[PDB]
Amino acid sequence: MIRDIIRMGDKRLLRVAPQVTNLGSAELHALVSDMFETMGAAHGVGLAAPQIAVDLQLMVFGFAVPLTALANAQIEPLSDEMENGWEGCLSIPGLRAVIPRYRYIRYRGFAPDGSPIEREAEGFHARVVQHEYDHLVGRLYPSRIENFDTFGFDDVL
Ligand SMILES: O=C(NO)N[C@@H](Cc1ccccc1)C(=O)O
Repeated sequence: MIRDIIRMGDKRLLRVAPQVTNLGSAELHALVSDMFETMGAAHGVGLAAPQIAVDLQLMVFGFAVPLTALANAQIEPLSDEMENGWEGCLSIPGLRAVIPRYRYIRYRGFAPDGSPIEREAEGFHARVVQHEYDHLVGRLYPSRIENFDTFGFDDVL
């Protein structure tokens, strides 16, 4: 079931999401399935649950980046090195900006079946995760733009 992605301006993208407590359940497996499908129909590499108006610590992502579904995520930077790179947002369609993120992270959480997940990530993999994590804490990419020359429409830049 493809879901409606909500757009910037909606208060539901501004909340801080509660934890998932139904790992292994059929309801959650259904929601994850929906999320991968919705992510695919919109052509994303990442999608957080608040983007489809579900208030939960849950994200999907993957392109190389492993196709992953991740609940109750925590992220730890592994150095102070930041890197710049392009981002967009299915909730801000048409736009893109350059955004500084940590080059090296570790993330931890659970697969939908209850299995623990813990990985080190770098570059693009690491960026997609930082970006979706931001959704879980009510934060969007414009608030991290440093150089506003880079903010523009995809077809123009
Ligand atoms: O809406 C989302 N993520 O929340 N979508 C982004 C994910 C992303 C993150 C960082 C760099 C590029 C892309 C997208 O256009 O696929």
